[PDB]
Amino acid sequence: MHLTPEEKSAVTALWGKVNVDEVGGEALGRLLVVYPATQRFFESFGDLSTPDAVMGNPKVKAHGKKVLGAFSDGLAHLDNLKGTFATLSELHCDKLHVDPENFRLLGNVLVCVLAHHFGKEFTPPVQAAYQKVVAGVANALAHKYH
Amino acid sequence: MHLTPEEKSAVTALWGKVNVDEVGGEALGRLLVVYPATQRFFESFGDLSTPDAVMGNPKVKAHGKKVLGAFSDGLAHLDNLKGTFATLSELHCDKLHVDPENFRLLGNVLVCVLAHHFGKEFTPPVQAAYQKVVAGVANALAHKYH
Amino acid sequence: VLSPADKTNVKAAWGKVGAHAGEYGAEALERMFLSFPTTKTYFPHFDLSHGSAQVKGHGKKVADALTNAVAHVDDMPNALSALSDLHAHKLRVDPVNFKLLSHCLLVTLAAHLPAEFTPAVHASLDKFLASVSTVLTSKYR
Amino acid sequence: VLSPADKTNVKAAWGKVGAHAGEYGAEALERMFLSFPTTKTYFPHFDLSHGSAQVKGHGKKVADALTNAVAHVDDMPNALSALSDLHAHKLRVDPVNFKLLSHCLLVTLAAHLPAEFTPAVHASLDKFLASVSTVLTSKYR
Ligand code: HEM
Ligand code: HEM
Ligand code: HEM
Ligand code: HEM
Repeated sequence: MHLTPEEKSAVTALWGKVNVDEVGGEALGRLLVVYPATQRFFESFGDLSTPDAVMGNPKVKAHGKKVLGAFSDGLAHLDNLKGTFATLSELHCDKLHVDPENFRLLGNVLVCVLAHHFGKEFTPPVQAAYQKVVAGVANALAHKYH
Repeated sequence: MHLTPEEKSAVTALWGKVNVDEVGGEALGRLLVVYPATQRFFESFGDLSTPDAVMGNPKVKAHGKKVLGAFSDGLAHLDNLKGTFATLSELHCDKLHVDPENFRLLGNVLVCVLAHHFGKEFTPPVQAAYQKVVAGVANALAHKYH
Repeated sequence: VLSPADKTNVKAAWGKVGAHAGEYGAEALERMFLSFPTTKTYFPHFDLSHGSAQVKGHGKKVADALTNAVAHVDDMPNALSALSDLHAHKLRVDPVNFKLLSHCLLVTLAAHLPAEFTPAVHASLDKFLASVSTVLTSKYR
Repeated sequence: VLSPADKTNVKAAWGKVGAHAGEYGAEALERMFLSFPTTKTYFPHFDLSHGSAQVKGHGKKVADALTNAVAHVDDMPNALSALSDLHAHKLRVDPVNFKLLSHCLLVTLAAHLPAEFTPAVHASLDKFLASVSTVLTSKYR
């Protein structure tokens, strides 16, 4: 990655204070809400009718944890995200058929969630480092598509 | 840039038939015509008011050559596009201030010109290989932007 | 949007396409699938092999759809309303794929109309395709 | 395509921005420049250094343009006409760049209006900014 030691330090120290239960559920919820198109993949979740249906959906919130969970690993192996996300990449491609374009969406929604939750701590520079990470993850997930 | 042996060959066989003087003039010329916004970079080229003014402009043809030549080098180092283009990359960023998005445009136009010149010879797969290369060259020219 | 000049260009060039439109449509899809494989995520229920009848058949549908937009060049939004809904609300196809398919149409024509595929026709056709795409994704998100 | 409900959320969120529009204006540029450095290609004549007057003064202008679009949420094409010519014809800023400032506008609001940055409000501001981008990139070629 184009992550500087000081950048890595950056990302690391922040994640460490993240509440996976709340951020995970929120990043996914907000994806379904801000970009309604994506709902086409979570039909089995049920009632996605309204903002409130979405934010309260426990299938939603739980899934959002699975997801941040995988993110957390990526951060543990920033030198090999491709290696780290190959299977999950194959899956998203071969099983789910998700246009990798959506990875970008989710990536941007997470940054807004972190800014939401951290406020003043989520500085321009810090933002900058996470932009590289979400991009890297996106990229890594998109990699086994064929 | 997952360039396989065969794509590699594919790419190289055909580039062997290209008349760079020619294709380069066409390619840069068609870029200034199809996407007029790019003309902001060539205010020194004189008249670019109509397709004839552009396509027959001797400065565009001259420049078109320079460009395809650089391109040619790249094809000679498909394994080191970043290194090959590091200096062109700093230039376009630091001296020219060219949004790297423009590289994608030239790349696509360039592919139309190959199709145009090669017709039937420009098959889907050959097209496939060339899209990788141009993508690769655009990424390579974008790499030193800061 | 589309200037009188642009419309003549499009009318003329698509004019030359004529009877091959269908076959150019199929070829365009094939090029799409090969050059940008992410696009196939939309067609998991299709046979994407070389010569696939679904593709050939699909190419025709697209071709027709374009002829119809050419024919109603002054009222695309309404002429394509239906397809606009299908794509934006049912298929829910991300806008970028539209730029990919257009690119591939232009290549196909280019490969097929040496004579007609001039800079000015190229610019026109580009603009045109941009227009169709814009209609097809107006109601998307 | 804003719903009366979007127009309302927008109205409320921005109402809270109040006297901080400039500061937010400036912060979003700063984040953009830092997070997406190619966007700097368009401001070679600026001091883009932390807390520059230029960037500061510029944050204000942008914030004002937004306030102004809020006000005329119903007549955007017309209120933003002038800004539309500048961006799409004079500056000739590539469209992608619009999605990068929007993203940063949202990031800043999120960090400064935690109470208000609800999912619904979030979606509403996203559509608004997308809308503003469309008007501004309207006549781009
Ligand atoms: C970088 C972003 C993403 C990451 C890290 C990620 C990760 C995951 C993980 C860990 C699973 C668990 C499934 C299993 O273990 O069997 C999963 C499933 C899934 N993903 Fe993603 N995902 C991402 C983006 C997306 C996006 C943007 C979409 C669609 C808009 C999507 C669609 C799905 C679906 C539909 C499932 C299965 C849900 C179910 O089982 O009901 N993913 N993903
Ligand atoms: C394959 C992509 C490209 C390659 C390989 C390339 C290559 C070159 C080369 C070799 C030069 C001359 C270097 C020098 O003068 O020291 C040059 C100059 C320049 N390039 Fe590019 N270029 C590419 C794309 C573009 C694009 C898309 C634009 C703008 C839309 C652009 C804008 C310029 C400008 C404005 C100059 C200076 C011309 C002058 O005023 O003399 N380049 N490029
Ligand atoms: C020039 C732009 C496009 C045109 C004119 C077009 C036209 C059409 C037409 C005429 C149909 C047939 C629907 C019917 O009447 O039964 C269709 C269906 C469809 N289109 Fe498009 N389309 C365009 C772009 C795209 C893109 C970019 C994608 C995805 C990458 C796409 C994916 C689909 C799918 C998945 C279907 C339905 C498949 C099925 O039959 O099961 N289209 N389109
Ligand atoms: C929400 C979207 C945007 C809004 C509301 C906006 C608004 C404005 C305003 C109000 C001005 C001031 C012009 C004057 O002095 O009359 C301006 C100028 C300018 N804009 Fe934007 N803009 C937007 C997006 C962008 C983007 C994405 C870029 C580049 C990536 C950009 C680049 C510029 C530049 C380079 C100038 C000229 C700076 C100068 O010479 O002072 N704008 N814009």
